[PDB]
Amino acid sequence: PKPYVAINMAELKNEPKTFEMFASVGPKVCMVTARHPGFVGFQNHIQIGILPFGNRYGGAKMDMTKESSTVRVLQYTFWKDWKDHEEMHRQNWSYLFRLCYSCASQMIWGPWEPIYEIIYANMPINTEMTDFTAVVGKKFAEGKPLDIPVISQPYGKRVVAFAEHSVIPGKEKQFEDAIVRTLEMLKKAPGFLGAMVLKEIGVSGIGSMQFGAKGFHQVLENPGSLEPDPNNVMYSVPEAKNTPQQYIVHVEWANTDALMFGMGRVLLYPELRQVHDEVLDTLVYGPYIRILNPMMEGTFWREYLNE
Amino acid sequence: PKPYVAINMAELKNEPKTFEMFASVGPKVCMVTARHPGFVGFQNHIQIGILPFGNRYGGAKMDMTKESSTVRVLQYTFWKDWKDHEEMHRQNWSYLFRLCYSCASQMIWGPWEPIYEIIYANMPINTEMTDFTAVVGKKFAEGKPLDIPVISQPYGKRVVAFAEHSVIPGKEKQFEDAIVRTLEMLKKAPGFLGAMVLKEIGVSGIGSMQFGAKGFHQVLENPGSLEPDPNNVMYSVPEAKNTPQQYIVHVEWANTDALMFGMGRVLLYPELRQVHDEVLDTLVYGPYIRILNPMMEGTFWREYLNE
Amino acid sequence: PKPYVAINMAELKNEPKTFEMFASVGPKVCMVTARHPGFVGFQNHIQIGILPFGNRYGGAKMDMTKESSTVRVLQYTFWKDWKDHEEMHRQNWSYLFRLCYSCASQMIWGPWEPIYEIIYANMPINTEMTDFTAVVGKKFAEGKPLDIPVISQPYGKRVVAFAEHSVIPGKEKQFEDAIVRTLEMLKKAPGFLGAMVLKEIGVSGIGSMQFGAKGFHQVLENPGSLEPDPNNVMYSVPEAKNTPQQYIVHVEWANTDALMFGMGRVLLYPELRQVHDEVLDTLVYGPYIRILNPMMEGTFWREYLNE
Amino acid sequence: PKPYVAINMAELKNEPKTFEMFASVGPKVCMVTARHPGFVGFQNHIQIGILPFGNRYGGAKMDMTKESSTVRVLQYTFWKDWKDHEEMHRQNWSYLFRLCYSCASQMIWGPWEPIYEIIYANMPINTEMTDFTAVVGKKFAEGKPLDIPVISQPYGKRVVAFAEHSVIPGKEKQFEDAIVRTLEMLKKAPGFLGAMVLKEIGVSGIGSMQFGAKGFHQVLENPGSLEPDPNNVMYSVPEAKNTPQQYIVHVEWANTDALMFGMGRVLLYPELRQVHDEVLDTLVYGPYIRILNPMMEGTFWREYLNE
Ligand SMILES: [Fe+3]
Ligand SMILES: [Fe+3]
Ligand SMILES: [Fe+3]
Ligand SMILES: [Fe+3]
Repeated sequence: PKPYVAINMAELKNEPKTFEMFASVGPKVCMVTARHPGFVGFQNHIQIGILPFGNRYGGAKMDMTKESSTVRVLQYTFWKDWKDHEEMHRQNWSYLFRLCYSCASQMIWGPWEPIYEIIYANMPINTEMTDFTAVVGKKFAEGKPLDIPVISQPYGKRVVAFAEHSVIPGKEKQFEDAIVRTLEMLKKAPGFLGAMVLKEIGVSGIGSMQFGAKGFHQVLENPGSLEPDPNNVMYSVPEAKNTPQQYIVHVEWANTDALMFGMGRVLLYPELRQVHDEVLDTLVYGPYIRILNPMMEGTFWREYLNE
Repeated sequence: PKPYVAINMAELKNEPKTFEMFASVGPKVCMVTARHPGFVGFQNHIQIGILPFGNRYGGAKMDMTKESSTVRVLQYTFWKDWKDHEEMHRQNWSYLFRLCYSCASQMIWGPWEPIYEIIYANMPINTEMTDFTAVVGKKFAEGKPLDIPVISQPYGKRVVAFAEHSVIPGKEKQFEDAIVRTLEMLKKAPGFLGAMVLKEIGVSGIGSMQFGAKGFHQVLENPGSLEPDPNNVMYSVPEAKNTPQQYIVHVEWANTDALMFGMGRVLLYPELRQVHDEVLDTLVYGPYIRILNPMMEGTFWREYLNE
Repeated sequence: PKPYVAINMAELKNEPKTFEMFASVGPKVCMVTARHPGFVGFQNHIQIGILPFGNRYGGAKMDMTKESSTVRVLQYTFWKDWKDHEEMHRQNWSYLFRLCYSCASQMIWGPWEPIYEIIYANMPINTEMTDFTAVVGKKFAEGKPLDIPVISQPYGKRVVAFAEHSVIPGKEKQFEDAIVRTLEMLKKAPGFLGAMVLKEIGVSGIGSMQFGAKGFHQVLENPGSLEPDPNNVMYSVPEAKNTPQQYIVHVEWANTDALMFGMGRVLLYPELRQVHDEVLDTLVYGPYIRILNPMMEGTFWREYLNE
Repeated sequence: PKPYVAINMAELKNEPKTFEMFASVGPKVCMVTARHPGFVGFQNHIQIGILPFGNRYGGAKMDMTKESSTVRVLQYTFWKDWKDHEEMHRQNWSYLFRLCYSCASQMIWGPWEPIYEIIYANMPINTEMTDFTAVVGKKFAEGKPLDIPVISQPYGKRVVAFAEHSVIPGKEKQFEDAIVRTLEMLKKAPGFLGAMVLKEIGVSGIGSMQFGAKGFHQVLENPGSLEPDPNNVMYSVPEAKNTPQQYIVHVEWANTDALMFGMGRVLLYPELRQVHDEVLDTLVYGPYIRILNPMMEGTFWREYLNE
């Protein structure tokens, strides 16, 4: 079934020490998150660049990693029910806060953790290049050759277009209808590895370290080994939902060229351009497209998805 | 009277070519904006850093200019009526678009131009250190020594704390009441040069280059000398107003030390801390504090303000 | 169905500034071209070298990119009707001229834009290495395993042999019959990714910036933002068709070795050599074979082709 | 059928001279070992690193080859009957001792050669990337598409997780039952190339150069060309079997990322974590996971296995 998605976003210094801590602390946080039975997996990204759209963002390029002073992370965790995410944070707060806090020395902005519902998904299981023979054999054995997926390689071996949109109030239905039509056509592009549309339902105050006054002082004053009061979060997830309504259009690609020209198909192929124009007409903000590397992930989230 | 404020926000490459552009094109844009009789002035900032709040943002510091790969700009323009801003953009579109487009090669994100109403202002006219003798003389001559302001030096000779907040729906009144009480007490801190609270009323689609499909294609396809259709903006300013409600608390300081310890007075002076706690209890997001240098400005906006 | 092909040809300085231009302005031109409903896609090439034919062109090699002072581009655009190309240029002239002019500082020769009909095509859809599993699955599911194509990777991941020929007047039929027989045999060579034969039908004056006196002066005098009179083209497409008749034999290969020995099969395999000799007997000029890299492309042109 | 496994373990200096003698002497030893008809193949590994488990072993990493002063080898030989291994050593003692002894100048610890029974195996034949087409063709021809394996590339083109465990006396059955359930679920992880569980049955004294007094002196005094008395081994294989019972859980993976996250599936996927917890409850020691490169191998051992 479709899980809910929490996306933890932060910006940190782009230096070895940051990546070292990703390596020590990242796995620990994931292991703690997996204590909750509603956790169905995760997909953690580093932003490697920004789509320049010709020279609309002429200062950007798809891979800015060598020049950038910062690194942005977008950590997706997948949940049977979004409430599971909220419960997991609270039940495991002692561990999670202390692990999370340890990132402090490297932090510039964040964390900020909106929660999303998936309103459309066409996402395959991941497979390594070694797996495809057995996958093919099994699907033919089952008489289901249509269920043979593209090869979407895990652990940093493909790229993601993370396309931010906000929509004019009243035009949400038009946006949703048009974007699905667009993605249904986009799947013809070479190197297309899947797409999903995430619709924001709220924000996790606890995941964003956004407390009332009491918790704020506890965070600022923390030596690293004392929890802020997790009950001092002043708002529920839905209370923080944005209007204009925000969406992420998440599309995966074999490589950055396939991403650039593939995403470009909505601009270059007249038939698809006419359809995508209906999306553009609904926007307050966007599309702004971040190029992401899905480096660390729990690929079994797609197994839950495709049940 | 209180003007409305448009704040054009963008992120560009941090290199000499960007600053050279600022120098050529910036004055031109400012001169075009001044064609409209509702324009009452401007104050343009570059972000120099981020308040680390101890080590809450341990990777940040108040001056990151030597290390940062990007530069963020926040260009305030002040208007008798916010509709004047919208009219100015449309009446001068051929000049403004072509001037603003020229920044393309350096752009990473933006432009994004929210519009604000000022709900509280305690902001003096600017004066250079050469001016104070005459100011004092004139105020005593008029029998108004209470109207002698602090010396708030123009053109990059002071600093700004730009404090972002978003508020839980239903708590806007509590936020506004408490933040005013806070700023009324904060003005006792050494080196305090004034404060104002900006409340978002919407976003200028035209100023943010956010059009429907037609204009989007015109922007992407532009050689630099052809206007997108300014009538292709699909939303009015108020239609883009965010909920949760966004505010900027803008506070000016003699220098970054006065800023750090002065803003810190809300955390360190028990009496003020109790008051500021009432602000904290209302937040969905923030406070996140950007440190800005007001480099280029039309100081007469404060003359309009203090009429 | 078979589209018509316009091929815009130019020679430019081989330096970073040229490639930077390609990156900014290229996408813009492609997006403008896609405004016309007769546009079915594009395939843009840089020449990387020349086939030396042993030492017939002993000064050449298949990859001369490191040593060459110039770069030649051959930009294919595909059209339902060749008249669509002509209409598109005129309907979008203000954008296209200003975009294309911007390449001026780098130009040495061109542009020159002949138009071709496709008289033979055996060209597959492009696929990335990630796609083949799903392609295979779908073709078997449909009971069409014969329709499984070779893997022709898009975006610079294969090479093109661009073979120029001109034919003795009266021998066009002999050339066309023989070249088709040749290509039907050539498809047996390892790494063969497809072939088509293009027959010139004329030249686009407007695409070649070839005007009467009025437009010539407008071009030479242009500051970059004023269109030459697009009605000042003095000849129709067919009026410029060359005699001796010109053809391009366009053959795609997995890599430059497969190209060299594959194209070489017409010289080394006695059975095929005898057939290809019939082609050779008809020539005024050629074969001269340019080695091209198809870097930027709208792969959906092959979807139109293979309908 | 399932062969028995002897694993010869040693630690040597990490320098070119060591690898040079691997190259000269290794093939010779294998050729001698292959004189015995019970020999069914071999798989020789170098340890490249250690799984850090987050920062549990924070000084380790999966590839420590550039920094390590030593190299550990784990040489698996496979036998129809473990007694065949013992007979082979004795029948070929003059060759084997003199060959093995030549490694002396590089040795730091070892050799030590435990013997194992295989209690669970899910291990495919190896294939190179060139082989898969014919394997697929043959399996479909035989009507056995289920028997198409993953591509497990030989000769250092995949990696091994070598997971050491010792079990609380009395909990062997619980361990064995739970580990099999774990591995049956683990096979779903991307890049999984197979797994087996080895249960120690004893230690080869002769393979470990562990003699009584007489042989010990002969080893220490050896010029290199005189055999110690092979009849001076004072214990039989089973007499050296350890309690707590030792197991190796041997799991093969496409690459070190697939290994890290795949092995990690037992910690990150709640369903599998619950199962693997039953393994963890039985342990005296472990899991300690060595990362191995299977460099030199006789792949036909898997042909014997899968008969
Ligand atoms: Fe979270
Ligand atoms: Fe504006
Ligand atoms: Fe053209
Ligand atoms: Fe042995």
